[PDB]
Amino acid sequence: MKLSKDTTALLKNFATINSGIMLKSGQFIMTRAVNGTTYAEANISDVIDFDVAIYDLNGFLGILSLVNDDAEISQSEDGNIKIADARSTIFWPAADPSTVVAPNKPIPFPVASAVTEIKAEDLQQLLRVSRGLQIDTIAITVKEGKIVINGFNKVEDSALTRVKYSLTLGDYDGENTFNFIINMANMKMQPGNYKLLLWAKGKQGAAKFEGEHANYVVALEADSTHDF
Amino acid sequence: MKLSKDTTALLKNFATINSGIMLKSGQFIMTRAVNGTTYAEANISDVIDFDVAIYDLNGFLGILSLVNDDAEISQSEDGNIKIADARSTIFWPAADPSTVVAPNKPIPFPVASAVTEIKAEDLQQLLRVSRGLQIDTIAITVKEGKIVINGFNKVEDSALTRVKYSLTLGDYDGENTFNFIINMANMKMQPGNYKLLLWAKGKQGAAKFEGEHANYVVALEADSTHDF
Amino acid sequence: MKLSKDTTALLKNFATINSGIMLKSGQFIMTRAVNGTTYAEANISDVIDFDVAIYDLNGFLGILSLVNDDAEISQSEDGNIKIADARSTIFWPAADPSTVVAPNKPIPFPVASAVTEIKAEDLQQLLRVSRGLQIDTIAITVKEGKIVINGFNKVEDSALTRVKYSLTLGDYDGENTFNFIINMANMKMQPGNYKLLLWAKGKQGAAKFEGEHANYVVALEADSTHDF
Amino acid sequence: SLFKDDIQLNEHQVAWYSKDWTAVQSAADSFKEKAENEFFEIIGAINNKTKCSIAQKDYSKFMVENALSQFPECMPAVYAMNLIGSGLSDEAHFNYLMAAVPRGKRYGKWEDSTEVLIIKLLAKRYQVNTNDAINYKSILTKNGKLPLVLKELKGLVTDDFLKEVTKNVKEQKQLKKLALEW
Amino acid sequence: MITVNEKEHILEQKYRPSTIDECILPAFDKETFKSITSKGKIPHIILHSPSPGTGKTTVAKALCHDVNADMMFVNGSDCKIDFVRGPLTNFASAASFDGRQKVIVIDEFCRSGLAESQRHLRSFMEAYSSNCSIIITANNIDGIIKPLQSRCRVITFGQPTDEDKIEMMKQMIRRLTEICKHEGIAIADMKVVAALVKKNFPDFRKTIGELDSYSSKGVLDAGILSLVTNDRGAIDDVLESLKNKDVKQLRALAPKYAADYSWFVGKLAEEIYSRVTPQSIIRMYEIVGENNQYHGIAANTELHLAYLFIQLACEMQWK
DNA sequence: GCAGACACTACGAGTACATA
DNA sequence: TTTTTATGTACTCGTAGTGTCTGC
Ligand SMILES: Nc1ncnc2c1ncn2[C@@H]1O[C@H](COP(=O)(O)OP(=O)(O)O)[C@@H](O)[C@H]1O
Ligand SMILES: [Mg+2]
Repeated sequence: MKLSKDTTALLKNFATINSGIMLKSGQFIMTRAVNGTTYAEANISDVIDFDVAIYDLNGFLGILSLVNDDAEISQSEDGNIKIADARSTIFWPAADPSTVVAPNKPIPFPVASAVTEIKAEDLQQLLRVSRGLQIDTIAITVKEGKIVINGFNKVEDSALTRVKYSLTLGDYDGENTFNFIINMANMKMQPGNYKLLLWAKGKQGAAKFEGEHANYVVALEADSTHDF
Repeated sequence: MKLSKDTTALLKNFATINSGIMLKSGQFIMTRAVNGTTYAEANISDVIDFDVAIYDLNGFLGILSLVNDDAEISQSEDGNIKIADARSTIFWPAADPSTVVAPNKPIPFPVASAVTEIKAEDLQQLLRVSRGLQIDTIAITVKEGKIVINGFNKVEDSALTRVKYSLTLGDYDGENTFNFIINMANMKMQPGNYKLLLWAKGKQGAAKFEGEHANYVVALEADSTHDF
Repeated sequence: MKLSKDTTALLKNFATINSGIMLKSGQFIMTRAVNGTTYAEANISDVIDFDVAIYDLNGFLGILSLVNDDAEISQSEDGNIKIADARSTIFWPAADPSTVVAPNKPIPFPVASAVTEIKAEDLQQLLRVSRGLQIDTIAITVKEGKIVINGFNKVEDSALTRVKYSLTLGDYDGENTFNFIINMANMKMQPGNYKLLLWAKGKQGAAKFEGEHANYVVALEADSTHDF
Repeated sequence: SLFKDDIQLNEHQVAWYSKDWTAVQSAADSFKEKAENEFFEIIGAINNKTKCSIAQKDYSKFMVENALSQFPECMPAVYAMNLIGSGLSDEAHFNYLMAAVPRGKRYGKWEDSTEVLIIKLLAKRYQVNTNDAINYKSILTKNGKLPLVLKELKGLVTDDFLKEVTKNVKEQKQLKKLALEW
Repeated sequence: MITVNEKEHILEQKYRPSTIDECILPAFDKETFKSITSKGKIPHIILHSPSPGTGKTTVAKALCHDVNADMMFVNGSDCKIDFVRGPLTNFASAASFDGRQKVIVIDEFCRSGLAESQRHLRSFMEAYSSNCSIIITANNIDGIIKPLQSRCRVITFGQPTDEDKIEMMKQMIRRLTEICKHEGIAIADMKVVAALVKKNFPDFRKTIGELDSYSSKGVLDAGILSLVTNDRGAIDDVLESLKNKDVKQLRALAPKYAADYSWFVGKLAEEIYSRVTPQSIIRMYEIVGENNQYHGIAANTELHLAYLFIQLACEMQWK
């Protein structure tokens, strides 16, 4: 019931999406931002044996970085979370699950309207250039028959007219023309190769990132234009 | 008198207990809390010459943080404290010894009613867990032969019901039962090893921390219980 | 027109002069310091295809440091700056010409009223202690026949009359004595000592360099003692 | 150097075209005009029957009443607002005083530093009140050397203590005023 | 004939004017905008009116659209200091390859503690005003530091002349007609729209909204007219019973407002100040303020509130 | 094997508010 | 023709010092 450092690294990522988390027993974890903005699901290497809801996941792991990694976690008779160390013990209070906005069931992502496949280092460079060019919102669309991502500076761009980047990704074999806008603040996924699934029907839409262990559903923007 | 790095750091610690300090001729420095809850003493390697009272010990160490290590701290022919640098020279006004509440009464600790020792990294982990877990009061009792320190949330927990942290510090020998509650606020020792001395008889008591250089004697909270 | 590491390093250095050195077509680069108190000029390896204005060069090179070194830098189709990489394409905005100040003319070097030099590996050791022992304005004068450099901390020395660090560099074949007093906030050289060439007129009086990489100019100070 | 016969842009342009923001900070301060503020002119509107229409102006029953506290002819309404004006609307407070003050034509205006430092310094030392502190000095000016107790209290004249009474520029001519007391 | 933003659903912005000529302004101001657009470059303009919904942000956007300007719209509340030095300068120093005038609209700029960012903007207008211009839309004009008004052309909205008001309301009565035509609202009585425009005038956003709230039936019959002309109440029954000295209704309305005493006493003072004579203004605030002073000291709060009603009836000389 | 740079906190300042 | 007094609370902003993370 100890938590490996890659699992906790994934947990500290989920804390960026939602300040809390509701995790039941098993190997599957998930969370969704309160403002329905992002949703992450992932199966991991450790096994949770008991349902527990954590009101402050950020502070939980920040405290869990103070005991040795061999720390045995458990549900104490003190009905909270017991962090047994070599000498010390941390009784982190379990929270009432009603106070943690969490997906009551995993979001079954619909059939993708368009499929591409971002690379991990391509995603890495995209974050580096955004922090340098103040890129706040990006758009994934078609350019000369290929699926590309284009970032803007919605602060200075407003209308989103002046392109500031173009990560040419895959090729598009369909006939549809789409302009899906994602907010960079909702790019809460950890770096890693992702199969990008796009869906949009009418005035709805969402993007899914299938990972080697962690999946992420990030929301599209109000101005996303498509012909699906 | 010359003020080295280890001694100024001690004065930076003693400033936290009392806004100033009174120090008379010798190598023994001592300060007490204004309310009388935390007494600190220290024999040092730097020898001071005259007797002086500093009202603004915090500001005194800040002004000293511009002079080179050769800092000549001398008495002014009128009475003040001049600080001679390699080039520059500063004048600081000294204060009356009755302005600074001095301990004045270094009566020795009695007989240790209970004895253990807390490691440097064990105090470190206690102070770092409390920073993340909001622990305001700790109680030192016995559990299954070994004595432990338990941290609570006095505000979030009236009569110290639910533990939030527990650190074991070795086993107790005599057949006594007690629970000395110390306020985390009035606990101002610097990092390091401290042989923990605990004295309490009847309705009076105190906790003494024996560091390799200095000593810290804090008071125990009134709620504490013991059968000594 | 890919930029090499030598060019980017001189550009990075030229950024410490002007907030955004505009460059012209060719292989010559020059940057008048915002107001008009420092100048820099250099020839370098890479050919310039287009004369553009740059606004924030430091961030521009910081964006360049995110793509490959052999990234083909082109002038964008809409008149900006395209940085073609392997998969990406960074569109750095071109600046308005009236919003940044560049040399109207690459400043002709007058006939040197005096000629000297520094060293070969003393610059790195000269400016190290110069910044270390808080000295602002620096002076250049003849002493023992040789011309030397020796400045004063104009902070604690508004009247220029002290001494901090001397440097013997070589004898002065000329037969006339002077003393110029350049502001420290004007000098910012790359590694390797260069040639120091002095000049002075009535109510003027520059002072410049010639280098293996670049030539650097500074300003007059009205109250400078001139002999020419 | 300066390129002599080129146009020199204004200091705003100089500071703005340079990522040196401390000079840009000096550029914005050039328009501070904080000395050119407003403050009241509602009292004048109260005793002139002018369309004050306060709303956004800083209304202080504490102040607006205490200003009419100097003029005894306005004191009947001030005595009422002292009594029952507590918990009365600000807009109602100005509106009551509109039809309550007699005639207008706004008028004039409404205990020294070096004494008031000693009075407040003796008060903090002996932990006494203003009244007691005031009497302490007055008896000490007459008897056993007040000059001696001035020296006893030269160490606790901090700048936080000083500036608390009369900021302006005096707390520096007062800081090292009681310096020379040894 | 009216510009619609067919993705809005909210009426009050679905039919937001696009150009100056679609806006409803006083003739001189409307002419002064059409001339400002004709001259090519926009000056520094402060558009202000304490009464909201008069045309500020619309005209600010309409000037940028008429000129076809590279408009940078910004919420004046997020216009902090690191913003004026940041994305504002980056935009002002961008290359205008397009030739269109760069204009920055700072919407809702008048704010409390934005003083340092405000003076920075003034000093910014001595450097980059060569390139770009700034349109400010504010409610309180004073929230704007004096240096900015000194530089900017201050056009005060919502303060129309009588003849300008008459024509403006008539234009607005035709606008709400063209709204009801395009939305599907039946105008059974034209005096509804006239009373809609007139009741809440200078705020054009609010009067369009009121039409939406009164479109709940899909038709504007005279019943809706009786709604708009119904002057509502708040505490109209107590004021009415106080003017009539009706001791019976004061006796029965005291238990109505003894629940929220502190609000009612404050609302009562607000209402009587308009309805009562000036020599009674003295006795009014004295009777009320004393009654509120002893509120809570009085054992029976309901009877104490009736005490206020009896005290006012006897002492108030009514209008 | 640490620096850099973003990220975080604390604090002075200024602001607005409700009391006596 | 004038320009200020106390205590306690909550919020925003700016900047500056400190903390955690990353390079061709
Ligand atoms: N002068 C006007 N002419 C026409 N419509 C207006 C006018 N003023 C406001 N409106 C209506 O109000 C909305 C715009 O309000 P606006 O004036 O931009 O806000 P503010 O005045 O508070 O800045 C628009 O949807 C528009 O329909
Ligand atoms: Mg608006």
